[PDB]
Amino acid sequence: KTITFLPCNNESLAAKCLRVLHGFNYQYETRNIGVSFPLWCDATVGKKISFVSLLKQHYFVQMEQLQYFHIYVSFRRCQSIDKLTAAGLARKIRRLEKFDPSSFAQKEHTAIAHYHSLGESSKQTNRNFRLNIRM
Amino acid sequence: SFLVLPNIRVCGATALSSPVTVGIPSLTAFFGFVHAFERNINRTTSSFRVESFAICVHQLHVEKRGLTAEFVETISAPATRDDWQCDVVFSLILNTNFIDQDTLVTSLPKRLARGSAKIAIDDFKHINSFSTLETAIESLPIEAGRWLSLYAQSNNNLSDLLAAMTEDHQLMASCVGYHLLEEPKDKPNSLRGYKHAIAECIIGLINSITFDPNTIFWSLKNYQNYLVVQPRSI
Amino acid sequence: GLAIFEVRATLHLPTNAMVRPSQVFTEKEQNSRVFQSTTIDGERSPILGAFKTGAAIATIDDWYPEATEPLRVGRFGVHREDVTCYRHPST
RNA sequence: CUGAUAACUUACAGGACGCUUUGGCUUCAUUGCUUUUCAGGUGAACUGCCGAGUAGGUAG
Repeated sequence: KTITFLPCNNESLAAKCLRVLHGFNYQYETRNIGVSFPLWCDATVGKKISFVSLLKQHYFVQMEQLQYFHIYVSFRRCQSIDKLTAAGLARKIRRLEKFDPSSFAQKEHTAIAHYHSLGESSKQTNRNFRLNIRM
Repeated sequence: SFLVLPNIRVCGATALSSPVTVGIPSLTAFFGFVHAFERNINRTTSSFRVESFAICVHQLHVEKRGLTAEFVETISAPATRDDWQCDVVFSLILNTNFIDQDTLVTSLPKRLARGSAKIAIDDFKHINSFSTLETAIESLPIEAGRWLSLYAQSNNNLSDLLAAMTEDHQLMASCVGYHLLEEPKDKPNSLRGYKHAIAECIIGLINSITFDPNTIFWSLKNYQNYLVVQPRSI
Repeated sequence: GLAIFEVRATLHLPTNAMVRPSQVFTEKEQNSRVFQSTTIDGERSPILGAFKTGAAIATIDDWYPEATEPLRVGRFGVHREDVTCYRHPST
């Protein structure tokens, strides 16, 4: 089904829907159901979220009671974009030591094509990351 | 109340306004165009009665077109005369006493001094009636033109006329009214059963205003001695 | 009854070809063919006159006593091609 | 109710032949553009695994 948001921020709201899809897949140990957004426009991810192959989980039911809900292409994570930040460039060098560290050099000119990260976090640790998703 | 008649394209008129001047047709002919329009509406609405009118001339073009007369009875044509004709395009504004589109079109007179007077079908939209002078003059298209007031300054002579003509070249003398030779009497045959008199043409100079209102609106005044279409101010 | 018509033609001539407008009738006191004209926009332009146009609509009369070609409607209906009078009053 | 009422200007056409504009020429002296000037949104999109790897993949 397609869940259409009608109240806002589509970035930090579609990322919450995937965390419920995340925690569902470790209770039941299933990896079949996938996610895609029909309105994947350049300005924003969109207000439409669909799953193909969840609505009985506690998140989607309580959000349904309020005024806001309704309840080919490939969307894959690109973790090379997580390596392009300068905190991630230092993570890359620490592995290669574990050797001249001054022999390395920055790119000084990089171009990035439409990475669309959705911000999420971990529950095993207290640590944050992003969902850099392209077509 | 003001009624607007735009774009009366006349094909073959007489430029002979007088036995003297050749140019725009006599103002009595413009008065006959208005008063026959007044008289056609009185078939349906019998209280109409136009008081005055205003003329906005575009595009004269006076030419010596000929006129082939028909054969007359021993059958030949009569004697020939040089003919001066003109092609007046003008917008007429009338001050009404107080009407359907079908009534306004079919009551239009179809001649202006022997010339085919017509309005295009695409200009039938612009026959609306207005209550102020400002909205009527902003309503009509074909903006460049003249508004035809009378020139009232001491023309007792042709040398008085030509002195005004050489100062401003576009000053346009014509026939303005009629001057009687004898008081009207009963004749055995007169056109439509009225008293008949014998008159003569009165020549006046005709100005133009850039655009106050009484200088523009023309009307027919009746005196015992003569008849002249004057502006309302004079 | 009113019945306005607006007629408009579309003539496809050859390359660079002649047009034949109407022409004037004046008394003689060098130019041997002078056209009738109006002013359209800011320029002179040949016309085909209003009396010339009305004489073409009224070529109906094919009831004169030896009728072959229709004549222009009028009293004792004349032919200006051959200078004669069909429907002469002796008929 | 308009110097009112009515109105076919038409046909035909060869402007042509010939043509040296040219000579001469100094634009040239002098020259101070200067004084003073915050682009800021950087709390953060982290930490591991695989690989011989400034390649490239994936975990939370």
